[PDB]
Amino acid sequence: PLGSRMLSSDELAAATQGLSVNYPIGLIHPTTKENILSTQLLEKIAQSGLSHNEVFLVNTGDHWLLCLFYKLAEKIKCLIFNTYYDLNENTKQEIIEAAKIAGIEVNFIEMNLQNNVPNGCGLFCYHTIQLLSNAGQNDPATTLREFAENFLTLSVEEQALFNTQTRRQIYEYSL
Repeated sequence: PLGSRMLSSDELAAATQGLSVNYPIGLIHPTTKENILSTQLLEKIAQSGLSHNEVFLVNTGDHWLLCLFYKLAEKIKCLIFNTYYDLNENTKQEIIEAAKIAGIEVNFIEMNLQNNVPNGCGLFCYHTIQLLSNAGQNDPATTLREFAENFLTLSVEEQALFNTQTRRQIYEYSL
């Protein structure tokens, strides 16, 4: 079903690389059980450097997480945007471990917005990245928070409308 389709890495990448946003990754590698987010960040610090806004799209199994690393101003801060059920504490501290490498408290923003947007984790990632790019110098923690709160105030018909419109734009990048 296209209406409840979970976005893959390539499908999410094609949309997010369309106009610093890193390629979508899995949090923990299945076989070697390494923290890919930690390894990716470490690799970054040794090469050129971390942008003023580092965006990671991290998959923790069924979640697409918006992971933002940003400086404000002398202190770098970490931001986790979850649009589904609350992450278990195990998954959380794998992110905290990666946050420390970036040079960091880890701000987990967790609000379930997918009651009417099935597997919409990738959809909110695509949409909020556009928000953060239109927000500029605005505090990203309050950009995403007020967006999620306002999204819950919408009716089912409006939420479902967001679901089909966003998917029609995202699917275009993969075609």
